[PDB]
Amino acid sequence: MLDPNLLRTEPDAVAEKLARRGFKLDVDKLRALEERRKVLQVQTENLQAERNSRSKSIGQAKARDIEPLRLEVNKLGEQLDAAKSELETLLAEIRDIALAIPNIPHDDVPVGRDENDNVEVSRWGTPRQFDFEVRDHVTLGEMHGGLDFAAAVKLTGSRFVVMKGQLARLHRALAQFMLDLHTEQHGYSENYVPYLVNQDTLYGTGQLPKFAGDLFHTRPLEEEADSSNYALIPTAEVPLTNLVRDEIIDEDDLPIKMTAHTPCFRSEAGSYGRDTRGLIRMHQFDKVEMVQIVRPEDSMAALEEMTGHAEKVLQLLGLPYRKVALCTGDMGFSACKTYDLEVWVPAQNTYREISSCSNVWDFQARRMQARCRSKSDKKTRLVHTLNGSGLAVGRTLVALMENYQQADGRIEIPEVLRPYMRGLEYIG
Amino acid sequence: MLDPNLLRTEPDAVAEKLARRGFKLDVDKLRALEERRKVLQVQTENLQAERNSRSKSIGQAKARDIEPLRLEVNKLGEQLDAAKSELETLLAEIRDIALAIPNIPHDDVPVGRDENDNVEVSRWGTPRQFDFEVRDHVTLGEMHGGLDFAAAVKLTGSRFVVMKGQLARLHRALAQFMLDLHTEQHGYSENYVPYLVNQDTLYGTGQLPKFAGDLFHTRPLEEEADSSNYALIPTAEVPLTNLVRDEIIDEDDLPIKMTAHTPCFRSEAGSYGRDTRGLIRMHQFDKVEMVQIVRPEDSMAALEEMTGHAEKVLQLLGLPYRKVALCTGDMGFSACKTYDLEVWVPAQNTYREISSCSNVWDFQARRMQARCRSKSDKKTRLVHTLNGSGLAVGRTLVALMENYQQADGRIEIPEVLRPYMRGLEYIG
Ligand SMILES: N[C@@H](CO)C(=O)NS(=O)(=O)OC[C@H]1O[C@@H](n2ccc(=O)[nH]c2=O)[C@H](O)[C@@H]1O
Ligand SMILES: N[C@@H](CO)C(=O)NS(=O)(=O)OC[C@H]1O[C@@H](n2ccc(=O)[nH]c2=O)[C@H](O)[C@@H]1O
Ligand SMILES: [Ca+2]
Ligand SMILES: [Ca+2]
Ligand SMILES: [Ca+2]
Ligand SMILES: [Ca+2]
Ligand SMILES: [Ca+2]
Ligand SMILES: [Ca+2]
Repeated sequence: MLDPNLLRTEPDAVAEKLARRGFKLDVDKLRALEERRKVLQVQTENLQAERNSRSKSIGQAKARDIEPLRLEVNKLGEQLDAAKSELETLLAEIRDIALAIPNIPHDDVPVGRDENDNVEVSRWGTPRQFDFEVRDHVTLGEMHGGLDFAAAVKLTGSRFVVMKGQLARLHRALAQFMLDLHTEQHGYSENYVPYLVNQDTLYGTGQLPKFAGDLFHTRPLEEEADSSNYALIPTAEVPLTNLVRDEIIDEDDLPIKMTAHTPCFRSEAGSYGRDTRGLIRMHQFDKVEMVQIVRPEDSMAALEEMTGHAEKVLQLLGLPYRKVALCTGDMGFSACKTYDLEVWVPAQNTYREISSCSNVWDFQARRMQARCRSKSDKKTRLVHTLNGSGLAVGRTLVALMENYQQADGRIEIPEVLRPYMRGLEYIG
Repeated sequence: MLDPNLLRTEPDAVAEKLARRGFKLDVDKLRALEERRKVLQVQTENLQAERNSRSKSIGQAKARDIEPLRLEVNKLGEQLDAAKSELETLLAEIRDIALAIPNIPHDDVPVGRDENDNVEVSRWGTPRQFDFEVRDHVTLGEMHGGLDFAAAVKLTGSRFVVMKGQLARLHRALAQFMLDLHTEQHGYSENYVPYLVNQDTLYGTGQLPKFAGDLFHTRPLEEEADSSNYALIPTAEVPLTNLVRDEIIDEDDLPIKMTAHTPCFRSEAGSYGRDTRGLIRMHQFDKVEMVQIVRPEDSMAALEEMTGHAEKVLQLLGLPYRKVALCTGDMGFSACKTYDLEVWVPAQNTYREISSCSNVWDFQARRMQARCRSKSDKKTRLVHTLNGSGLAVGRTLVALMENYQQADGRIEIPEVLRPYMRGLEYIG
């Protein structure tokens, strides 16, 4: 959610910044709705005052006929309820516009139309030269009998996988290593979170109202018919960021650094034809998430810190990658600034996204009413939120299998993972 | 699913065994439906033969007027379709009865009406005598700030939890230890499975048709409108057992021993008032599952082996427990024989179920069409399936926290878990 006072004092300036994302702000409709709102608001508050006054006239006349007065109060009560209902409809209409507005891109963000306009910031490692024909992770998984897409189609449907044996163990070892790295070395606190969340949570991090169709929704439970309209989490960012919803945090307690390993459930729109085979785009994928809750003046430094934390995973695993600054046209809804880490994928002869690290500024904090305060301060302010993959576990497995494959199809276990695999050097 | 030939040759004998579970088999309705079925089946097959014959008469007369013949064939085609539809309705009616029938209890199972009739088989360990007032895991979790039910109500709703910090780490350490024990010592193969499954899978393990209301169901996806009616898994038993659906396994490849660590999603009926506070009964809980696919003559020995595997977790963790043989009236739908392991819960002054180990016999194998064959054999036979918790992770955490609590509220880390906690002796 953008600052509503900033959508009042500077609507054309806000529209200019948003146009860089390729978003057209309906400034004229917002202005016409706001003008009709001020009219209904005065009319409504005048009715609230006179109803309040007429009811007080009854209560005091009861001590000293209360029938002509009780009739008037009920007529006014009906008029106020109608005016309040008419007002609420207009407020819901303003909300539909306001809550579909993406975040204002920060001045640090390069201007661009799409991903082909993204700026490379750095590159680490050298992609391996092979002495044989590179096999993809799908072929390698079939050779080991460890990645089974057919068994998952039978169990569920498309865009699911069954991992069996040592390759399943390796996937677990990756998540164990990532969580240990962030909690032991990077100052993050571990969390076990719910994988089903409510509407409030989804509005809080921006999945609602605009991206309902990208989620798996659950039907309400018989015993909880009016309080169980849930959706599966598309990322641990959703439950983790919402832990500070409706909180006033003492500034001394900031930064709040949280991590979680969860499955992620998505039904991303128009992906039909893009990455048809393999683990890159799945309905269910594991991800180790890093979330930061910080003071407004520390969010830019926190973005560099958190990106470095994701980079460390790739570096320790010896996976070559490139760090990319996303342009205005390729950023996610909530982000004001994003870096994507793209890992070398040998069978694809390119770098593929494995992490997205964002500074959300106060956009989610505004929706969640998440604020901070120094103990002295007469006023509170909205916190800044940040999130980043450290990393997407299935995509790490893709990268690991392909970069560490041997001529016979054996998978060399990266050195840092060997303590997580009982010192095993190779799978196969 | 029970053997349909056994529901024909011995319906009163099957009814007698089922009455011990407190299930009344409608033998009279099953007989009346079966008699009407034989009538419609003869009528239908006679129509299939004559339609087939009349169509062949056209094709051969076309070489040597095909209009009076094509008219007759279309009239017969309409009659056959009607008869086939009438027959299918009766088959669906027989299925509704047949698929709601629980498994026949094995003769080893003691006769009883409910859980108060269950027989204790063994007891291991001595419940700890405390020098202070025992705190429950909910109080201990609040003291450590590690178990937060309020944050989960805010994120989702009731019967969810947020675990924070060292207690979240401990929960992860429990699952890591259980998986390592079963894959390293007990001969199980690790699996990463889907947490969303289809109708076929749910019918395969017996959740459908009778227990639909105990599941979280997802609404179909826009891009997969006719093939995405899924439900969240209530146990890894559902995807794991279904991996052998429509398979003929070479008997030399048996036993197939699989393990998986997954969240489990349930909305169990009439639980309102039972275990209102804490981790014992949750909508989302982690569980390390053991599944065995075996030859029909080895399932009874496999049940003892698998129960011993679950017992080993409790023994290594130094958690006192009791092993209980469930009576006919307390067994789950699919089971023919079950042992429950009940762990000592100090704040409750009793043993609480932490594992349920069952021999399913051929009940799921029949629904899944999962069979085995010796390479010589002219005939295949249905495999036997077994499943057992090793263990329910949240309930292990309840037991661990309560049995290992110190006077100040610190949690002593069990010796076997310390390598999983970087040698940490105590939390706090
Ligand atoms: N909370 C933030 C940061 O993690 C977030 O979710 N951003 S993201 O870019 O949508 O997703 C975070 C990461 O998840 C992976 N991913 C995505 C889709 C898919 O089908 N499979 C994947 O493995 C991608 O590598 C991506 O960089
Ligand atoms: N597949 C088989 C064997 O694991 C099965 O699911 N059996 S069971 O008894 O339904 O569930 C297996 C185990 O799951 C735990 N449980 C159950 C309900 C709940 O709300 N929370 C829990 O922790 C119980 O301790 C139980 O022994
Ligand atoms: Ca501090
Ligand atoms: Ca992106
Ligand atoms: Ca974001
Ligand atoms: Ca063998
Ligand atoms: Ca039971
Ligand atoms: Ca069972």
